[PDB]
Amino acid sequence: DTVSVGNTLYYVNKQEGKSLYVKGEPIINFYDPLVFPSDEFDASISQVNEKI
Amino acid sequence: TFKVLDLKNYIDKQLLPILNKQSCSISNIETVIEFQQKNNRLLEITREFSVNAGVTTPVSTYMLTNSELLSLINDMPITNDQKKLMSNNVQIVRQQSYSIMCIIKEEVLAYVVQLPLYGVIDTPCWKLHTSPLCTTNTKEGSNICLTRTDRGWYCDNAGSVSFFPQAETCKVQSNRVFCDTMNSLTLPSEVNLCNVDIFNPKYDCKIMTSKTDVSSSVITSLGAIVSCYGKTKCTASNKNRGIIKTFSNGCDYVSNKGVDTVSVGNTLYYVNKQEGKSLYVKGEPIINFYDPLVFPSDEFDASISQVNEKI
Amino acid sequence: TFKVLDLKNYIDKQLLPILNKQSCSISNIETVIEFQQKNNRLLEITREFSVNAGVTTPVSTYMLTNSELLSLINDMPITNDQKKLMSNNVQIVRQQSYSIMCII
Amino acid sequence: QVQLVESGAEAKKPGSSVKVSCKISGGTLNDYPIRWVRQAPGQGLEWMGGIIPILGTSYETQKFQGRLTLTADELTSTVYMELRYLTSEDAAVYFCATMTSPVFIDALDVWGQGTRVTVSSASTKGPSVFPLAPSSKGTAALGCLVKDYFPEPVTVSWNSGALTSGVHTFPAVLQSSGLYSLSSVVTVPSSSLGTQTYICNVNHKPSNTKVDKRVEP
Amino acid sequence: EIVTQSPGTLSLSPGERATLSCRASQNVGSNLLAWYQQKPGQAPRLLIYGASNRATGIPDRFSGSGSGTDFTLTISRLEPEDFVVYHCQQYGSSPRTFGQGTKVEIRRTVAAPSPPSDEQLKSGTASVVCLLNNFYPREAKVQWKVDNALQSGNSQESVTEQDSKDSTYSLSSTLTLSKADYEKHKVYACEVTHQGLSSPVTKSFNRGE
Amino acid sequence: NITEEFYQSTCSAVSKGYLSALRTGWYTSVITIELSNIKENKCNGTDAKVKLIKQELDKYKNAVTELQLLMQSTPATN
Amino acid sequence: NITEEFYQSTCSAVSKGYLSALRTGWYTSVITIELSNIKENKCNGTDAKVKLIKQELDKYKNAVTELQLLMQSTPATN
Repeated sequence: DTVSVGNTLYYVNKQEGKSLYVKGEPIINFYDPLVFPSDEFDASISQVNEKI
Repeated sequence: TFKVLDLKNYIDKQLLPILNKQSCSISNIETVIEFQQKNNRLLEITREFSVNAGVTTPVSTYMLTNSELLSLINDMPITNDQKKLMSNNVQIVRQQSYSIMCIIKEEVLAYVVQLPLYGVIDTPCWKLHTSPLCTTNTKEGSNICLTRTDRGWYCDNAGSVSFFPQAETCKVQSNRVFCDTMNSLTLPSEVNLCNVDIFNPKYDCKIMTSKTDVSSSVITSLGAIVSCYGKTKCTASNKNRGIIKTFSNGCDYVSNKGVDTVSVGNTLYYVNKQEGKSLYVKGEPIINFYDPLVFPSDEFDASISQVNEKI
Repeated sequence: TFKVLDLKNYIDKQLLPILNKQSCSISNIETVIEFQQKNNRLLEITREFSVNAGVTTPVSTYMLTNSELLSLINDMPITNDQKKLMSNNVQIVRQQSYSIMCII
Repeated sequence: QVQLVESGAEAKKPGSSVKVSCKISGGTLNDYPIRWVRQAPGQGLEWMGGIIPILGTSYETQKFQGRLTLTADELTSTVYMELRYLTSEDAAVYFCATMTSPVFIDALDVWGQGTRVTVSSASTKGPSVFPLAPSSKGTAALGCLVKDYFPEPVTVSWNSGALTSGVHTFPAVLQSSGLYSLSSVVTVPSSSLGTQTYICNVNHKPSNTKVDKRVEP
Repeated sequence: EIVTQSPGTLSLSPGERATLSCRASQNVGSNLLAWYQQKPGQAPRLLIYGASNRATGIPDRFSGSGSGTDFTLTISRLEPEDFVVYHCQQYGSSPRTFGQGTKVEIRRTVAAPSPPSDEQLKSGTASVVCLLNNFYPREAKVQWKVDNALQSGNSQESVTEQDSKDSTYSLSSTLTLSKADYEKHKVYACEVTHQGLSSPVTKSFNRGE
Repeated sequence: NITEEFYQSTCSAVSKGYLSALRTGWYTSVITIELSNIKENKCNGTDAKVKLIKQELDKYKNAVTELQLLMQSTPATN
Repeated sequence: NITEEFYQSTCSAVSKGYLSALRTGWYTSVITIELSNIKENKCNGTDAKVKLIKQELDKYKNAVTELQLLMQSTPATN
């Protein structure tokens, strides 16, 4: 009924329905930080790959 | 739970005992006016929910009068400190409240009023104002500029700092700041280090970079920040003396004592006349330290370390 | 400075001369309606400031009627060109105005 | 401290109207809706109705709709109830009650002193007094019979005594004739039967009047 | 909605534990059951609200329990001031209904018990009294005897309250008969049962003083 | 009370001396209006007072039915 | 009805099961109020009912003239 992140408390919606967790490795793990473009405000997967 | 209006009692008891032997003509213009007065609150509540799809904010006086709201505050399971705070700032309490329409059945019309709970009270808060910091060259496009992007409200909370970037969602009553934590970011206390030393390594201060040198002003609590660049005419004026200072190119500050008006170009600003003490802290503009040739000049959401890394 | 409503005069002169010898029952449904009409503007102003924390924008007609605003424009220390412009565009003037509650 | 002060005791003839008052001290009428409850002597409590002045509303139970009227007066901080079409089953003690917190809902916290209402069949009417006679013979108890009450249980003292010497608060139960009647017993060692005079007080009905009776075998 | 209490009268020594029951015709909504204490001739005092929560200032010797249909008020050890009447009220539905009440009385050792008039006969009707005194077990005076015959409907009983420092006292029984029946007979005998005694006392009522 | 410091190096200012009141939770209360279920507007009355009462009762009925029609759409903000 | 799937790889979630109602066009209707052209407020009446009628008629006249003064500015949103 409640999620707290730091000093912020959120009430979750109580709507009825079914939820599904789809497991997978975070894609941020695949990126080398040394050559990672870290100020791409309006970018895309291909554009980031091109810059790398 | 509150029963704020009993139309069932007023219609069945008074009114509706009219002996409708083809007549029904039992009436007094007083009870016609009285019924209009009682029925009007229901009509206004229905009007408001019709135009707001059943959810309204702030809670209007038709939805909850001052006496009902104060009584509600008095009986809420909160500290006497919180009761005193909400009672003294009822208008802010209304602004931070929702009215959700639930149900109309069994001769009952019910809506929930969702009131705020101020769990953090009387902790110190401070406001950060930022203005662009360019080089002072007269030519256009021949300047490198930097700006702190962490402007907003900061408040101590549970050993951290709750940071509210959109300061327009925070309401100030004299020395008190009312803020919603749902519009906040939780930061370590070392975020205040960006005010004593922007180059400290314990916290990565947030900045943005640009090559557009444009003149503007920021009105602070007790003064005004003036960013004058190019050939813009920036002046500080007094209501009884006229222009009393002409700003040079760069970033400058003037307190509200003795100054009632700051003009930047064709824009005229009135400074706040709040009482308080101001302090000018001298230092060399950090933009002087950066070589323009290798200066990253389109860093929209960057930091001191990130800019240093790119250099 | 404008005095837009005199509730002191209407309550002390008309109304309140009811000879309260246990009765106070001096009344006419006309003055009941008239008092409601006069008091309603105060109620609406109080309503608006209650939901806006004492600062409102645009300035509503309860805060300043068209005749009062036009009279205010006429006596402002501005050019006749500016008076003509504000009078012809009263709705825009309202939209670019604030009403701040000072003192009672 | 919120408290309720009620009006004095009332005696009314059948078919008339009785109006009982309740004044609140230490609190506002708008802060304290007033509930009206009653109990007949010997019987349990009976919920009559209630008034919520802040809503300007009132309600009564089904047994009292059409006969019970609840009204409020804010300037005198008072609440009035009025019961009409009286019957022998409407003579009782009437209470106004309230509560100090919204958690009680209808658990009544503060109560009035109560008001006794006597549905009569007559008016101020005096009693009759009659002594006893030697019955049979350790100790010996003798009494002074009284009859035909009406103006409420009464007290009167003349030539009476100090503490102890027995207790005299006898029941004063009613009859089928609409007229109460009580007894009394004074007990003493039988020897003093031969030398001591027994002058017993007797209750008289209005309030300020008396009967005395000497018992001689 | 009906809420009946049990038992009618509770006889317990001081310092003992008292258990009073209050049952309901149907389930009480939200367990909204209250207990009041009422002293003789004054307003009731609220003891329990919500069927388990005791009010402000009430000693912790009073407690409430129960749910649905059945509720209970317990006094852990009775004080002398606790021998008064107790009412249960339900307020989970409309109308709010009370109970008949329960009397708690001091229990003690069994008892210690210690003709017609002229003027009245001259005045017409007559009333013969069968009186008693300091006695505990609540049964005083039973039957009359008019010339060795029992009667019903012409006698009235009226008892007192328990004493302060002896917890006793007794009942008055008045037999009412018109002048046509007082002078028609010459004996007014009486039989009492269980007075904490041996035989009915003072049953001689010869017509005359 | 309120004090302010201007940092010339970073072109920024900090105003200190304020006190906090942070909304950390929500308290929900139920506000009710008791309504009357009326169906018989039958009245063979031409009196103007009667017409005014009829108009105000129709307004009440329209408000109640409009709220019910709103209720056939569950509340949600977006 | 409504189902939701969370993708851990991209830190995103999709809530499916909703039905559309998209505003694709505009329909314009003309709403009219018939007004009365009145000029003679002449009345040598001191009756309070007369004064109330005069006040409400002045309100009507002021509303009409204010709407006309609004009309001398053609509609435009910006």
